Amino acid sequence: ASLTEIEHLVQSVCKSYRETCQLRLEDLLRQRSNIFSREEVTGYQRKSMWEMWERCAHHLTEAIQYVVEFAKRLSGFMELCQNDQIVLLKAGAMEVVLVRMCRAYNADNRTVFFEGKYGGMELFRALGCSELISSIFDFSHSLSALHFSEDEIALYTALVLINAHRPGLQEKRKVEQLQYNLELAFHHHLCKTHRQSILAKLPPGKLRSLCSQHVERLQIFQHLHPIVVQAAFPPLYKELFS
Amino acid sequence: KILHRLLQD
Ligand SMILES: CC(C)=CCC[C@@](C)(O)[C@H]1CC[C@]2(C)[C@@H]1[C@H](O)C[C@@H]1[C@@]3(C)CC[C@H](O)C(C)(C)[C@@H]3[C@@H](O)C[C@]12C
Repeated sequence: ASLTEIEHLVQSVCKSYRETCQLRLEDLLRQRSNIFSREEVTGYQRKSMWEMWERCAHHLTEAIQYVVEFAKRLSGFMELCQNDQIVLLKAGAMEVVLVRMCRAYNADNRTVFFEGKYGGMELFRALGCSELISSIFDFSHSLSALHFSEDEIALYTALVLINAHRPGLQEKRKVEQLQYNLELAFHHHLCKTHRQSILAKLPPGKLRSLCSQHVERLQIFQHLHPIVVQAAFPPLYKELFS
Repeated sequence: KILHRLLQD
């Protein structure tokens, strides 16, 4: 390796990220004054639990679809065997979304951009999972305090996804090599932009714990509403989480 | 399976 080759990886990951975002950062910034009214909030709160679940799982699934496209443009990803591509996406895609959502989060009033306006965590009360919701919102507040650039999110999310410790990987060496090259590229970029102080502040088990809390909450919902899950949750969502 | 298709297409 050499610096040019590492810096090429950085630019390639940032571009892949840019083309697979879904919502552009400037779009999200320009809507920050567009906040749900007390009555719109109340409207969300009065929705049935099963309806709120279906809507949320829909938007999450759409988000995950963009993560898949990001993966497919990640240098090295498509050269892994398909078994390993799937392992990495099953364990990683939700973690990616949870990192990517800090872009849509306004830490000044603790709201998130959801179905066209910003709203507070109380918007999601009808879900019945205040503890998970609260921890997601805190997680995003933590990440917002770092002031991630778009390049930092790109590189960090690549590393969330390319993790050679995922159980089930058939060629764990090949993934380790990819991961180490991505780690070098991220750290290189931080060293060049005088941002190495963030290394210390990145989250620890934390991403894992949020994804676990998601899955245990789903098993409770599907036990109480199994036909709703069968008939009205997206196929992709069930494939990743059920 | 959906994943298979998204990865192939
Ligand atoms: C109820 C349950 C266990 C699962 C379904 C709901 C939850 C708990 O897992 C809850 C957890 C928090 C939750 C509301 C989520 C929804 O499904 C998906 C959304 C979005 C990804 C949808 C799209 C938007 O573009 C953005 C701003 C990125 C949203 C995120 O800001 C918030 C998020 C992740």
